[PDB]
Amino acid sequence: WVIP
Amino acid sequence: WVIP
Amino acid sequence: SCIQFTRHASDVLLNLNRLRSRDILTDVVIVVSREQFRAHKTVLMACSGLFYSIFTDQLKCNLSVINLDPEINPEGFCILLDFMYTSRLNLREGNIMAVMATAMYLQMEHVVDTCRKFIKASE
Amino acid sequence: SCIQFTRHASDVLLNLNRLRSRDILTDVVIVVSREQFRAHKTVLMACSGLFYSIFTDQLKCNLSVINLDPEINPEGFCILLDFMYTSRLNLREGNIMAVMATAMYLQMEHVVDTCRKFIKASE
Ligand SMILES: N#Cc1cnn2c(Nc3ccc4c(c3)CC(=O)N4)cc(Cl)nc12
Ligand SMILES: N#Cc1cnn2c(Nc3ccc4c(c3)CC(=O)N4)cc(Cl)nc12
Ligand SMILES: [Cl-]
Ligand SMILES: [Cl-]
Repeated sequence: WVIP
Repeated sequence: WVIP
Repeated sequence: SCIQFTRHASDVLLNLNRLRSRDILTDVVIVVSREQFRAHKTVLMACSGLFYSIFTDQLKCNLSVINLDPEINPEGFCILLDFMYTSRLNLREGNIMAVMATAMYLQMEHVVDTCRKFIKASE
Repeated sequence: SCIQFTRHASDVLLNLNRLRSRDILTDVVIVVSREQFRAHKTVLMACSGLFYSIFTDQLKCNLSVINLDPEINPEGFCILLDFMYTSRLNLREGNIMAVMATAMYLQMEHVVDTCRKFIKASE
């Protein structure tokens, strides 16, 4: 999971 | 396009 | 000896979400209490262990309407349906419990994982 | 404020290809000369300007069989259909002309681009  |  | 187009999978998913917004080739309505959500069975199966089980069933595969358990929160389902079609999860303090419970029911393991990690950090 | 799961789009596409291999929820047969190819209309539209035009047409959207132009090479179509479902393109010296002509007909601009660049390097 990432900060887009 | 890339070499997978 | 194949070559690969990096953005292809993302481009496919963006067009599948465009089809959903325009209601093109949607073949099922998911009923969550008083709310209805139109979707493509193939996308639902691709994202969820629950829908994969439902739509491989020789009788349920032909149903145009699927009713979810009355305990399922419509907003939680909406957030997860948006995630299925975009890879983006609108996870907030006010919705995390409903999102995690819906993801457990839908058998969306990666979403359950992250909801668990976000709750653990707040305790 | 969304979070994003990096591998989600690739995971969706892998499951759509699994559905194609098992012939689950395929809703169209593409006829290329003596050969037949089963596929999902939604995936075809998501990958090709030609299929996007065909399946948004109020009459053609309901067809279970689509016949392509007799000039279209079945192997070229097979390679492009595999690309649609996997992001991988089996581009070879022996098939590049057929792949490029099929990609132009199917309106798959990124494939046309690369076929052009690979031919230019050999001249
Ligand atoms: N054919 C086919 C096919 C279509 N869909 N699909 C799967 N869909 C799925 C099943 C379980 C889970 C998820 C997705 C996300 C998750 O957390 N669990 C799996 C397989 Cl093994 N095959 C297929
Ligand atoms: N709704 C919808 C929807 C479904 N599919 N789709 C598009 N599919 C497409 C159209 C043209 C081209 C390609 C894909 C690859 C290419 O080279 N050209 C576009 C839009 Cl703007 N919208 C949609
Ligand atoms: Cl997931
Ligand atoms: Cl393309």
